[PDB]
Amino acid sequence: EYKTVIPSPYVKCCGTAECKDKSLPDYSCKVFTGVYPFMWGGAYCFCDTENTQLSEAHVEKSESCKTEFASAYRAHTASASAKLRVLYQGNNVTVSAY
Amino acid sequence: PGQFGDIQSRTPESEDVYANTQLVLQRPSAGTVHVPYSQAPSGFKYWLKERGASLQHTAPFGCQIATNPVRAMNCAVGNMPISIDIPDAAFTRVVDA
Amino acid sequence: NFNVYKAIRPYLAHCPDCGEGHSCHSPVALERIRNEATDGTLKIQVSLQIGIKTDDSHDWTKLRYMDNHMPADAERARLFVRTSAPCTITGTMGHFILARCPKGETLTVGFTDGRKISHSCTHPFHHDPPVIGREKFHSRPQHGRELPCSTYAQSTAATAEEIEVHMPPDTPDRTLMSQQSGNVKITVNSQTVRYKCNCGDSNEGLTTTDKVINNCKVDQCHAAVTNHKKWQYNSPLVPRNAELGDRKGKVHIPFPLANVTCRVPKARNPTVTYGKNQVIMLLYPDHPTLLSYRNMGEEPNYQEEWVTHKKEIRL
Amino acid sequence: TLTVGFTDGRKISHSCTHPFHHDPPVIGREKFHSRPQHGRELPCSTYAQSTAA
Amino acid sequence: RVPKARNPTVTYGKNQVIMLLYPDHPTLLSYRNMGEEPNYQEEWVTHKKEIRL
Repeated sequence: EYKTVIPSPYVKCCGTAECKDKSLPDYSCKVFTGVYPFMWGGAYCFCDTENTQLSEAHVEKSESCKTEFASAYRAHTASASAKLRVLYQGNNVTVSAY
Repeated sequence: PGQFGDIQSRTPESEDVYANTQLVLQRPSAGTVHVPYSQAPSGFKYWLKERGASLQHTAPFGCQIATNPVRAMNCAVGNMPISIDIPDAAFTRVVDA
Repeated sequence: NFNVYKAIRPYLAHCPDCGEGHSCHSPVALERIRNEATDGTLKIQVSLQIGIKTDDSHDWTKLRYMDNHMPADAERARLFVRTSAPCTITGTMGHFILARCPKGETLTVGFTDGRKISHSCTHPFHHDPPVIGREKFHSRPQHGRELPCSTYAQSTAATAEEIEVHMPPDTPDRTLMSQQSGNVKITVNSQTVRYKCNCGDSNEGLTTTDKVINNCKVDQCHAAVTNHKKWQYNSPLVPRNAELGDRKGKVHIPFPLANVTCRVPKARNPTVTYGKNQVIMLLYPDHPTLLSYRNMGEEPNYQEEWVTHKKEIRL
Repeated sequence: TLTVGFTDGRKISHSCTHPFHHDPPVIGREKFHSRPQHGRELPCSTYAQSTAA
Repeated sequence: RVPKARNPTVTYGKNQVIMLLYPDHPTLLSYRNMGEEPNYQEEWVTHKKEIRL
């Protein structure tokens, strides 16, 4: 199972933020304009408009991938092995061989 | 996306990751600082519920299945050519019997 | 240990539903719920910090939260997590909570404030622990067998997995700028603030003491606390400090995903009666139980069905 | 079913239970459970907090 | 406020559109022709479904 890594959004108080580029496995960036975010105390941005938020995210393997995972293999050819019990000389003895 | 294998990796400790989950961002909703997105859920969290019966229960010939390593025990197909090399001391002479 | 938690402080963040169908910024803003453990445990990341008091001295009986500008203290007894029924909390360490919860389609966590105020944040979350084994049981039984599963272990010795920390952004707060004679003065209150005004002078800068403007209106200015010595996690729902992250770090987070055997019940013996090339089985399931059969020849002809109540089957 | 009660001044608990099939209607085209961070807004009706009877 | 469902994974065939649907909760799927006879149909999807319209 994957995980999406979302860093804190960058919101520019004035003007338009610039979209970057990365090589991350599913990187995706987008710039949204005209935002007007509110924090707990008051408006974050000074002016009522012209504010652009830079939202970016990408995916990455989760921490559980060490333990919780599924392995895809290919089965070429089976090396048969066997274990046998034989009453050799009237006494049970065991033989393990390929 | 969504099906088994949306994210693949060569080894559990490998760093190269290929992931196809069509992650698409979306506009923030009316004066909030969150980052919304629309991503296909995990294909492996889906496969785990959609697994169905494994070979341990569906294999033919009364076949058992184990792991570490993967095996198939007590299959009932075919016959076993068993060749012995019984020493002369093993036999008893016919006059003795 | 809590050595890393000295440099970082909690933070208010947006919550979709603060208990009454409305959204407001709360100290308990739930961050991320992960349910990778096959045994049904959960690891909840919340904006609180549990087990460490305001003076950064570790104490398992207290938690600290961001109240306006200064972190405060609250008892850990009042901390609760609920999904549909009250949930048992099996471990807390800083931002992270373990809990074993009943099945439900939502999740909420909360606490009680030092001023006897109640805070909570409820999130949509489809919790439905996967079935382990072939019987859908509800509690571990006296008698049964053991099957492997995965579990968030209790070890707080955080290793092998980190969350980043960043410099907090400016905290806008219009309460700082009180108006007298139509003029802003910015009471500051001993903490560094950054101010900007829409008056003709277009004055702006960083100040540390009361600074009356005498010209700007109260609605034509903006004051925000700017200097921050403590760090915080770069939550995806707080604005970033700048185009890049600074004053970084890595807080190892607790409760690694161990693996351990879990106990599952064994269904009671069916009553069997034999017919010619037939077996008549009377089944007594106490919970949705899975019955499977196959031919032990070349063609297995595998068939299965969850028997949820007493049945009679002919094979 | 719906039950409402209170604890008396004599430390006694009173309660009343009526059968009441509570199943709130679905708004829109999704049977969601808790209001989300992101979505759209549809008209609905609520009992206002105002006591200006 | 009401939620919006995740984008389906649409793939196209010869006069066919194939959808995988990822509902977090019971979601309604409606479709109709845009001609004289709409042939309206609908279905409440509760889990992941493969749909061929």
